[PDB]
Amino acid sequence: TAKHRPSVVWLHNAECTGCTEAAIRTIKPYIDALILDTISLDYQETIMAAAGEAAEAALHQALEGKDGYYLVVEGGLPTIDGGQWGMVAGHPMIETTKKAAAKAKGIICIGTCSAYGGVQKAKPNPSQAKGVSEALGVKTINIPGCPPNPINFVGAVVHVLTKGIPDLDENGRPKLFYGELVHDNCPRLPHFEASEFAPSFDSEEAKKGFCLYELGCKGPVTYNNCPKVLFNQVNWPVQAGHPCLGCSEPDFWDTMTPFYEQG
Amino acid sequence: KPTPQSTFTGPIVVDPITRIEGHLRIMVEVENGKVKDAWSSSQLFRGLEIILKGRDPRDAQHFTQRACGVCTYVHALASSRCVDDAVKVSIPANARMMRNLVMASQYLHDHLVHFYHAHALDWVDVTAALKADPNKAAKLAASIAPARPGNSAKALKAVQDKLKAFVESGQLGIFTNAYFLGGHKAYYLPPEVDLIATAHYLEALHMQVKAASAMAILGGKNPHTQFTVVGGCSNYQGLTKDPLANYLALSKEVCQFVNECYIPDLLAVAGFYKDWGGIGGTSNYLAFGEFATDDSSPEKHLATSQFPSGVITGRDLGKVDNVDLGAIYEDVKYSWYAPGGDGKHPYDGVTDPKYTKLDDKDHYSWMKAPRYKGKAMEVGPLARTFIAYAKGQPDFKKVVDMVLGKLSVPATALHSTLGRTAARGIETAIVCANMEKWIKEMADSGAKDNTLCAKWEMPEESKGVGLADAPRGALSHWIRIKGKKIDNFQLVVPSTWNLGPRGAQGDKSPVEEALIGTPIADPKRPVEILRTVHAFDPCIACGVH
Ligand SMILES: *S(=O)(=O)N1CCOCC1
Ligand code: SF4
Ligand code: SF4
Ligand code: FCO
Ligand code: F3S
Ligand SMILES: [Mg+2]
Ligand SMILES: [S]
Repeated sequence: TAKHRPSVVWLHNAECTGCTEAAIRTIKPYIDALILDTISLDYQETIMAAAGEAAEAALHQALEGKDGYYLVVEGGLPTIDGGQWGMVAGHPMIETTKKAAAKAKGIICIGTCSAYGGVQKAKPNPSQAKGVSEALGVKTINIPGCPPNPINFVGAVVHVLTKGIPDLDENGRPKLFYGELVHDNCPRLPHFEASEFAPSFDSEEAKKGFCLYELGCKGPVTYNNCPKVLFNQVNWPVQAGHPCLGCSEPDFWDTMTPFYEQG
Repeated sequence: KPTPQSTFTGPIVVDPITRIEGHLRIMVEVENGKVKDAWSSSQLFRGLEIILKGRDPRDAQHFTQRACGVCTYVHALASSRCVDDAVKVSIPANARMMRNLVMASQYLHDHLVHFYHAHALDWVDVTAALKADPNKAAKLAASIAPARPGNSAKALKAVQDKLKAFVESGQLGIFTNAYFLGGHKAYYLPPEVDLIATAHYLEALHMQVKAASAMAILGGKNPHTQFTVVGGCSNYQGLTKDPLANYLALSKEVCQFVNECYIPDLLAVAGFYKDWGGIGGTSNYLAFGEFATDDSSPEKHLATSQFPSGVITGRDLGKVDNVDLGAIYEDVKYSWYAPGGDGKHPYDGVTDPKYTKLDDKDHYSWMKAPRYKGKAMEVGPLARTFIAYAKGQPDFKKVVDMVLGKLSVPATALHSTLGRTAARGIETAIVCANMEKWIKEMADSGAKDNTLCAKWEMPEESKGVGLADAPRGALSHWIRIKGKKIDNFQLVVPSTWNLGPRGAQGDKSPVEEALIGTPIADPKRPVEILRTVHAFDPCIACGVH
């Protein structure tokens, strides 16, 4: 029988691989079911068997597939010195991503780095790292956060494959996951409203679970679904007593710092 | 019984090295089927040390954690230890306990995924699993591991059927162009062992979700934890009964998988590849230790780490030397940095990027070359294992001897790619054996004391160092504070030690040395290069930062 699951090519540029790691924390479905039954994951450096020229051949076979493919991009694009500070198989990352983007059925940027540039773009940006859209002038479906919840990434992939392009906000993020502020769903909101704040991490107020706004919490300016869905089915940063860093916002490394202040 | 080896003479380049973190190009020269020279060429620079200059020292841990999301947490921990040292704060006992448990959880998650999802495909021919008799495989599994339903013939057959449907679909996905397709002389396992390992590879994808959920009870989330602050931790809930009960339950499930699947699979694989106990060795080992009972200073960390610190040189297990933090430096001679940067202790670190060209053997990596008293040092599970074994650490003596007896090999056989792989499993079993004790310690401490963050003040000018032994080895972060801001922040990371380039004297790094003598059965499918490189568990985002 002639069979085909939609081809996904996943590229790693200037990244920490935390987005790949987040993706494999999915439980609806688990990652094995996704790659056995739903997609054909045709290039993925972190987990693929082929290496070297065999891996590069697998990439080319996927990019030339007659059925087309979806492109997932993890990491920013380092552009300084002709793109040479980030290379795979002797090719600048920006060159390979440009080529893959040009024929992709759709482009999903997993993480703040591919969506907006991320940690390596933070001032003074030694490698002149750029987000994918910033570098290439192409529209992308952005699944940001550092890393995003697998619920948001796998949810977006499944949506793209079964329903179409989900409604995106002005930062390219699906409203399904990014339509609400972290703060608006935070269980510490009743403390915030009552101006009940922890003045320090050692304080009795912190022990009592008071709001973390005075300690820098960016929940009020950050669009994500963290308190609603949790991470790892168990926790999220504020529940663990720590302020939100704003990690799903563009350029947060520069716009949300200092992290323990309200700048 | 001879190790397969071609007569190939010529160059081999493997780029990308897949099934590692980050971007690595390996070049080797081969003569008569054995590697005679090697280069470890890291292919991405980000420049986190540069980015940190002038920033708030409190922010460092959030940036440096993004050095890597495979070894998530560990850089937040090293940065936190570093700033704690710089501000001269001693964290409360509960914060030491919580930080060290989150490290333990990370070791379990990271080593399980490494063995199955990164390394196993170098030893296991997945397609050969389709040829196995599942009843024979179940009988074998019953002889080499505890009884478990996932090892039943019915369960193994269900795995075979899934894999058969996938292979016959025409879309091989992550197995496209695998080195084992069509058969490969360097792959030794019986089909039944391939099937058992492949079944466990799939189970491990589910079990690593549980290992990450355990870690997140204390860490806030995984990847990229968010529970550490200057002076300790923020997670008061993680000191309490129900969360710690759930953390114990999840950790027990994970450890059951370590003991039932990881260790028996590792020993089965090792038994068939005993020749690999004579390939891939190095001679010098460094650890800063981890799981300390006193983390009030870097010196106390070194002295009181339950996985002890130390230095071994020349394979001499009769002597372990104390770590001198003043003796660490990094070279850049063979790296993509400006001339003039050799011999820098990390408090005097300089990160001045200067690219030349691909395969310039005078400058071939974005990693610096860390050296210790003039020598390259291997770091990671094998370093920790030899240091602990040499010192008579009782858990390492027990578990190492178990493995030596099962395989009928001496401790010296561990100076090898097989040994490096075995050590990773050994220490995973030992972390498992200690989880209940460490959890009870923190549960009893958290029940009587909710001090989790100490008070502190930012100094105008100071310096400090944070040490950790992360899953890949000796990690250190080094800060100079001036004007209450970061004046210099230098990371020296385990994959920097293991996979950096040559040092100022032209001396090969541990992976470059380990690659000398590698046999190559088929130069078009050089799985033997991957076996050794993967055994070091490389992380290039870590190594370069
Ligand atoms: S803060 O600037 O006080 N914060 C309050 C409410 O929403 C966003 C900003
Ligand atoms: S978005 Fe964050 S977690 Fe993902 S690759 Fe970038 S630094 Fe890593
Ligand atoms: S802790 Fe943060 S997200 Fe929660 S109520 Fe306070 S400011 Fe909002
Ligand atoms: N373990 C780990 Fe990552 C590396 N190398 C760090 O530190
Ligand atoms: S730091 Fe990021 S993971 Fe959620 S809680 Fe804040 S958006
Ligand atoms: Mg460094
Ligand atoms: S495809």
